[PDB]
Amino acid sequence: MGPFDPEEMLFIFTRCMEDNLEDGANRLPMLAKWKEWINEPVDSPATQCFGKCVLVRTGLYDPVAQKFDASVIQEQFKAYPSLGEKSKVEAYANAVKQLPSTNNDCAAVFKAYDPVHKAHKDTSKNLFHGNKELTKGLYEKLGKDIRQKKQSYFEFCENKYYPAGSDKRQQLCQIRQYTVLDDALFKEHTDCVMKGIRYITKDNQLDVEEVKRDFKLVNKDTKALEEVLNDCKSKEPSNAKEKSWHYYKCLVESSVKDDFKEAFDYREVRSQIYAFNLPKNQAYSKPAVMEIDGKQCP
Ligand SMILES: CCCCC/C=C\C\C=C/C=C/C=C/C[C@@H](O)CCCC(=O)O
Ligand SMILES: [Cl-]
Repeated sequence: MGPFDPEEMLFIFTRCMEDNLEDGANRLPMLAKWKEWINEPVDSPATQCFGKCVLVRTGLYDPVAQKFDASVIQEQFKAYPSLGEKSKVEAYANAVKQLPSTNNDCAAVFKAYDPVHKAHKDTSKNLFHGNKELTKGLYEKLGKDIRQKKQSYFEFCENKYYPAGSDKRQQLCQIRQYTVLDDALFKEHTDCVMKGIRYITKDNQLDVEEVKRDFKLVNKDTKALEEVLNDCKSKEPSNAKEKSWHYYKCLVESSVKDDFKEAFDYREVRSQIYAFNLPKNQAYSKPAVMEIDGKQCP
Protein backbone atom coordinates (compact mmCIF):
# COMPACT_ATOMS: atom_id res chain seq x y z
CA MET A 1 0.00 0.00 0.00
CA GLY A 2 1.19 3.56 0.92
CA PRO A 3 3.08 5.84 0.77
CA PHE A 4 2.92 6.41 -3.01
CA ASP A 5 5.46 8.10 -5.23
CA PRO A 6 4.40 10.23 -8.26
CA GLU A 7 4.47 7.29 -10.69
CA GLU A 8 2.43 5.14 -8.27
CA MET A 9 -0.21 7.84 -8.08
CA LEU A 10 -0.16 8.38 -11.84
CA PHE A 11 -0.71 4.65 -12.29
CA ILE A 12 -3.69 4.74 -9.92
CA PHE A 13 -5.28 7.84 -11.45
CA THR A 14 -4.91 6.65 -15.07
CA ARG A 15 -6.04 3.05 -14.38
CA CYS A 16 -9.11 4.33 -12.51
CA MET A 17 -9.92 6.73 -15.36
CA GLU A 18 -9.35 4.04 -18.00
CA ASP A 19 -11.70 1.67 -16.14
CA ASN A 20 -14.44 4.23 -15.46
CA LEU A 21 -14.66 6.87 -18.23
CA GLU A 22 -17.78 6.59 -20.34
CA ASP A 23 -17.51 5.70 -23.98
CA GLY A 24 -19.21 8.19 -26.28
CA ALA A 25 -20.15 11.86 -26.06
CA ASN A 26 -19.43 12.47 -22.34
CA ARG A 27 -15.94 10.88 -22.41
CA LEU A 28 -13.77 13.92 -23.22
CA PRO A 29 -15.88 16.36 -21.08
CA MET A 30 -15.60 13.93 -18.11
CA LEU A 31 -11.90 13.46 -18.60
CA ALA A 32 -11.47 17.27 -18.74
CA LYS A 33 -13.10 17.60 -15.30
CA TRP A 34 -11.50 14.62 -13.57
CA LYS A 35 -8.03 15.67 -14.73
CA GLU A 36 -8.46 18.95 -12.83
CA TRP A 37 -9.67 17.19 -9.64
CA ILE A 38 -13.28 18.17 -10.37
CA ASN A 39 -15.29 15.09 -9.41
CA GLU A 40 -18.22 15.85 -11.66
CA PRO A 41 -20.92 15.12 -12.61
CA VAL A 42 -21.69 13.93 -9.05
CA ASP A 43 -24.86 12.05 -10.12
CA SER A 44 -22.99 10.08 -12.79
CA PRO A 45 -22.21 6.43 -12.02
CA ALA A 46 -18.92 6.83 -13.97
CA THR A 47 -17.74 9.63 -11.69
CA GLN A 48 -18.89 7.78 -8.58
CA CYS A 49 -17.03 4.59 -9.54
CA PHE A 50 -13.93 6.54 -10.63
CA GLY A 51 -13.84 8.20 -7.16
CA LYS A 52 -14.32 4.86 -5.33
CA CYS A 53 -11.57 3.27 -7.50
CA VAL A 54 -8.99 5.88 -6.46
CA LEU A 55 -10.08 5.71 -2.80
CA VAL A 56 -9.77 1.91 -2.83
CA ARG A 57 -6.37 1.82 -4.60
CA THR A 58 -4.88 4.39 -2.22
CA GLY A 59 -6.37 2.67 0.86
CA LEU A 60 -8.42 5.74 1.87
CA TYR A 61 -11.51 3.56 1.62
CA ASP A 62 -11.18 0.02 2.92
CA PRO A 63 -13.88 -2.13 1.30
CA VAL A 64 -13.28 -5.01 3.78
CA ALA A 65 -13.68 -2.78 6.83
CA GLN A 66 -16.37 -0.76 4.97
CA LYS A 67 -14.68 2.24 6.55
CA PHE A 68 -12.46 5.11 5.47
CA ASP A 69 -8.86 5.02 6.69
CA ALA A 70 -6.93 8.20 7.42
CA SER A 71 -3.68 6.26 8.03
CA VAL A 72 -2.55 6.60 4.40
CA ILE A 73 -2.76 10.40 4.76
CA GLN A 74 -0.37 10.31 7.69
CA GLU A 75 1.88 7.82 5.86
CA GLN A 76 1.88 10.01 2.76
CA PHE A 77 2.78 13.17 4.71
CA LYS A 78 5.57 11.33 6.57
CA ALA A 79 7.07 10.33 3.21
CA TYR A 80 6.62 13.83 1.64
CA PRO A 81 6.88 16.61 4.26
CA SER A 82 7.38 19.16 1.44
CA LEU A 83 3.89 18.39 0.07
CA GLY A 84 1.81 19.52 3.05
CA GLU A 85 1.45 21.97 5.90
CA LYS A 86 1.05 19.95 9.13
CA SER A 87 -2.12 21.72 10.34
CA LYS A 88 -3.87 21.33 6.95
CA VAL A 89 -2.82 17.69 6.63
CA GLU A 90 -4.16 17.05 10.15
CA ALA A 91 -7.45 18.77 9.26
CA TYR A 92 -7.85 16.53 6.18
CA ALA A 93 -6.98 13.34 8.14
CA ASN A 94 -9.45 14.39 10.84
CA ALA A 95 -12.18 14.97 8.19
CA VAL A 96 -11.54 11.43 6.92
CA LYS A 97 -11.33 9.92 10.43
CA GLN A 98 -14.77 11.38 11.15
CA LEU A 99 -16.52 9.94 8.09
CA PRO A 100 -19.00 7.25 9.12
CA SER A 101 -18.85 3.59 8.19
CA THR A 102 -19.93 3.38 4.60
CA ASN A 103 -21.27 0.61 2.37
CA ASN A 104 -18.99 -0.72 -0.33
CA ASP A 105 -20.76 0.55 -3.42
CA CYS A 106 -19.69 3.39 -5.74
CA ALA A 107 -22.52 5.80 -4.93
CA ALA A 108 -22.25 5.46 -1.11
CA VAL A 109 -18.45 5.80 -0.99
CA PHE A 110 -18.44 8.71 -3.43
CA LYS A 111 -21.26 10.50 -1.60
CA ALA A 112 -19.50 10.15 1.76
CA TYR A 113 -16.08 11.32 0.54
CA ASP A 114 -17.22 14.14 -1.74
CA PRO A 115 -17.60 16.73 1.08
CA VAL A 116 -14.01 15.95 2.21
CA HIS A 117 -12.75 16.12 -1.38
CA LYS A 118 -14.14 19.62 -1.85
CA ALA A 119 -13.23 20.94 1.66
CA HIS A 120 -9.69 19.51 1.44
CA LYS A 121 -9.03 19.50 -2.32
CA ASP A 122 -5.71 21.33 -2.43
CA THR A 123 -4.37 19.50 0.66
CA SER A 124 -5.19 16.13 -0.92
CA LYS A 125 -4.08 17.16 -4.42
CA ASN A 126 -0.69 18.37 -3.13
CA LEU A 127 -0.05 15.36 -0.90
CA PHE A 128 -0.97 12.76 -3.50
CA HIS A 129 1.10 14.03 -6.44
CA GLY A 130 -1.76 15.81 -8.14
CA ASN A 131 -0.04 19.22 -8.22
CA LYS A 132 1.77 19.57 -11.57
CA GLU A 133 4.21 22.20 -10.20
CA LEU A 134 5.12 20.12 -7.15
CA THR A 135 5.34 16.84 -9.04
CA LYS A 136 7.58 18.37 -11.74
CA GLY A 137 10.10 19.21 -9.01
CA LEU A 138 9.99 15.67 -7.60
CA TYR A 139 10.46 14.00 -10.98
CA GLU A 140 13.50 16.23 -11.64
CA LYS A 141 15.00 15.30 -8.25
CA LEU A 142 14.45 11.56 -8.76
CA GLY A 143 15.59 11.59 -12.40
CA LYS A 144 16.73 8.13 -13.55
CA ASP A 145 15.61 6.54 -10.22
CA ILE A 146 11.90 6.70 -11.10
CA ARG A 147 9.95 5.98 -14.28
CA GLN A 148 9.38 9.43 -15.81
CA LYS A 149 6.22 10.60 -17.58
CA LYS A 150 6.01 9.31 -21.20
CA GLN A 151 8.80 6.78 -20.55
CA SER A 152 8.44 3.07 -21.27
CA TYR A 153 8.53 1.25 -17.92
CA PHE A 154 10.72 -1.38 -19.61
CA GLU A 155 13.18 1.33 -20.72
CA PHE A 156 13.29 2.73 -17.17
CA CYS A 157 14.31 -0.69 -15.75
CA GLU A 158 16.75 -1.37 -18.63
CA ASN A 159 18.46 1.98 -18.06
CA LYS A 160 18.86 1.30 -14.34
CA TYR A 161 20.26 -2.26 -14.64
CA TYR A 162 21.85 -2.32 -18.11
CA PRO A 163 22.85 1.32 -18.46
CA ALA A 164 23.93 2.80 -21.77
CA GLY A 165 27.70 3.09 -22.08
CA SER A 166 28.32 0.09 -19.80
CA ASP A 167 29.64 -3.34 -20.70
CA LYS A 168 26.21 -4.74 -19.63
CA ARG A 169 24.23 -2.81 -22.27
CA GLN A 170 24.83 -5.48 -24.95
CA GLN A 171 22.79 -8.00 -22.91
CA LEU A 172 19.61 -6.19 -23.96
CA CYS A 173 20.01 -7.84 -27.39
CA GLN A 174 19.10 -11.19 -25.82
CA ILE A 175 16.87 -9.83 -23.00
CA ARG A 176 14.54 -8.11 -25.50
CA GLN A 177 14.17 -11.39 -27.39
CA TYR A 178 12.86 -13.13 -24.21
CA THR A 179 16.08 -14.92 -23.32
CA VAL A 180 15.73 -15.74 -19.63
CA LEU A 181 19.07 -15.02 -17.97
CA ASP A 182 20.02 -16.60 -14.62
CA ASP A 183 22.17 -14.04 -12.80
CA ALA A 184 21.28 -11.81 -9.80
CA LEU A 185 21.27 -8.64 -11.94
CA PHE A 186 18.72 -10.07 -14.34
CA LYS A 187 16.55 -11.30 -11.45
CA GLU A 188 16.51 -7.75 -10.03
CA HIS A 189 15.82 -6.20 -13.42
CA THR A 190 12.93 -8.62 -13.96
CA ASP A 191 11.58 -7.71 -10.48
CA CYS A 192 11.70 -4.04 -11.60
CA VAL A 193 9.67 -4.79 -14.76
CA MET A 194 7.16 -7.23 -13.24
CA LYS A 195 6.42 -4.86 -10.35
CA GLY A 196 6.32 -1.88 -12.73
CA ILE A 197 3.51 -3.45 -14.77
CA ARG A 198 1.84 -4.72 -11.57
CA TYR A 199 1.99 -8.48 -12.34
CA ILE A 200 3.77 -8.72 -8.99
CA THR A 201 2.55 -6.56 -6.07
CA LYS A 202 4.80 -4.44 -3.82
CA ASP A 203 4.70 -7.24 -1.23
CA ASN A 204 5.82 -9.81 -3.85
CA GLN A 205 2.45 -11.43 -4.61
CA LEU A 206 1.31 -12.63 -8.04
CA ASP A 207 -1.59 -10.56 -9.37
CA VAL A 208 -3.34 -12.99 -11.71
CA GLU A 209 -6.01 -10.46 -12.75
CA GLU A 210 -3.38 -7.99 -13.99
CA VAL A 211 -1.80 -10.63 -16.26
CA LYS A 212 -5.30 -11.62 -17.46
CA ARG A 213 -6.09 -7.95 -18.16
CA ASP A 214 -3.18 -7.77 -20.60
CA PHE A 215 -4.15 -11.01 -22.36
CA LYS A 216 -7.70 -9.73 -22.86
CA LEU A 217 -6.30 -6.55 -24.43
CA VAL A 218 -4.55 -8.63 -27.12
CA ASN A 219 -7.66 -10.80 -27.75
CA LYS A 220 -6.26 -13.90 -26.00
CA ASP A 221 -8.22 -16.27 -23.80
CA THR A 222 -7.20 -16.40 -20.15
CA LYS A 223 -8.19 -19.95 -19.12
CA ALA A 224 -4.95 -21.58 -20.26
CA LEU A 225 -3.03 -18.65 -18.73
CA GLU A 226 -4.67 -19.27 -15.33
CA GLU A 227 -3.84 -22.97 -15.52
CA VAL A 228 -0.22 -22.19 -16.32
CA LEU A 229 -0.04 -19.61 -13.49
CA ASN A 230 -1.59 -22.13 -11.11
CA ASP A 231 1.20 -24.59 -12.04
CA CYS A 232 3.86 -21.83 -11.69
CA LYS A 233 2.45 -20.86 -8.27
CA SER A 234 2.77 -24.47 -7.07
CA LYS A 235 6.55 -24.15 -7.74
CA GLU A 236 7.04 -20.65 -6.29
CA PRO A 237 10.48 -20.17 -4.67
CA SER A 238 10.54 -19.48 -0.90
CA ASN A 239 12.67 -16.37 -1.49
CA ALA A 240 10.25 -13.52 -2.20
CA LYS A 241 12.69 -11.43 -4.25
CA GLU A 242 12.99 -14.22 -6.85
CA LYS A 243 9.23 -14.43 -7.37
CA SER A 244 9.13 -11.90 -10.24
CA TRP A 245 11.83 -13.77 -12.14
CA HIS A 246 10.19 -17.14 -11.33
CA TYR A 247 6.89 -16.13 -12.92
CA TYR A 248 8.52 -14.41 -15.89
CA LYS A 249 10.67 -17.48 -16.59
CA CYS A 250 7.73 -19.83 -16.08
CA LEU A 251 5.48 -17.85 -18.45
CA VAL A 252 8.15 -17.47 -21.18
CA GLU A 253 8.80 -21.24 -21.00
CA SER A 254 5.14 -22.34 -20.85
CA SER A 255 2.48 -23.49 -23.31
CA VAL A 256 1.15 -19.89 -23.40
CA LYS A 257 4.55 -18.37 -24.29
CA ASP A 258 3.48 -16.84 -27.62
CA ASP A 259 0.32 -15.25 -26.19
CA PHE A 260 2.36 -14.05 -23.22
CA LYS A 261 4.98 -12.42 -25.46
CA GLU A 262 2.23 -10.70 -27.46
CA ALA A 263 0.49 -9.42 -24.31
CA PHE A 264 3.77 -8.33 -22.68
CA ASP A 265 4.91 -6.52 -25.85
CA TYR A 266 1.65 -4.55 -26.01
CA ARG A 267 1.91 -3.75 -22.28
CA GLU A 268 5.36 -2.27 -22.92
CA VAL A 269 3.82 -0.03 -25.61
CA ARG A 270 1.02 1.11 -23.33
CA SER A 271 3.45 1.67 -20.44
CA GLN A 272 4.96 4.52 -22.53
CA ILE A 273 1.90 6.73 -21.95
CA TYR A 274 -0.18 6.02 -18.85
CA ALA A 275 -3.08 7.97 -20.42
CA PHE A 276 -2.79 5.72 -23.57
CA ASN A 277 -6.53 4.94 -23.67
CA LEU A 278 -7.99 8.02 -22.00
CA PRO A 279 -9.01 10.34 -24.88
CA LYS A 280 -10.51 7.24 -26.54
CA ASN A 281 -9.94 3.52 -26.28
CA GLN A 282 -7.37 2.38 -28.83
CA ALA A 283 -7.92 -0.82 -30.78
CA TYR A 284 -5.04 -3.32 -30.70
CA SER A 285 -3.39 -4.38 -33.93
CA LYS A 286 -0.59 -6.96 -33.79
CA PRO A 287 2.66 -5.30 -34.95
CA ALA A 288 4.35 -6.84 -38.00
CA VAL A 289 7.29 -9.19 -37.39
CA MET A 290 17.68 -6.17 -33.81
CA GLU A 291 19.44 -2.95 -32.72
CA ILE A 292 20.40 -1.52 -29.30
CA ASP A 293 21.09 2.25 -29.32
CA GLY A 294 21.35 2.04 -33.12
CA LYS A 295 24.07 -0.62 -32.76
CA GLN A 296 23.18 -3.91 -34.46
CA CYS A 297 22.82 -7.00 -32.25
CA PRO A 298 24.98 -10.11 -32.79
C1 LIG B 1 -6.37 10.32 -3.00
C2 LIG B 1 -7.22 11.53 -3.01
C3 LIG B 1 -8.29 11.52 -4.05
C4 LIG B 1 -9.48 10.66 -3.82
C5 LIG B 1 -10.62 11.34 -4.51
C6 LIG B 1 -10.87 10.77 -5.86
C7 LIG B 1 -10.29 11.15 -6.97
C8 LIG B 1 -9.26 12.22 -7.18
C9 LIG B 1 -9.74 13.19 -8.19
C10 LIG B 1 -9.09 13.36 -9.30
C11 LIG B 1 -7.84 12.73 -9.61
C12 LIG B 1 -7.40 13.30 -10.71
C13 LIG B 1 -6.13 12.81 -11.17
C14 LIG B 1 -5.47 13.73 -12.12
C15 LIG B 1 -4.01 13.42 -12.33
C16 LIG B 1 -3.08 14.59 -12.08
O1 LIG B 1 -3.39 15.33 -11.04
C17 LIG B 1 -1.62 14.14 -12.10
C18 LIG B 1 -0.72 15.33 -12.40
C19 LIG B 1 0.64 15.21 -11.79
C20 LIG B 1 1.59 15.10 -12.95
O2 LIG B 1 1.22 15.50 -14.02
O3 LIG B 1 2.70 14.68 -12.82
CL1 LIG C 1 2.82 8.96 -18.76
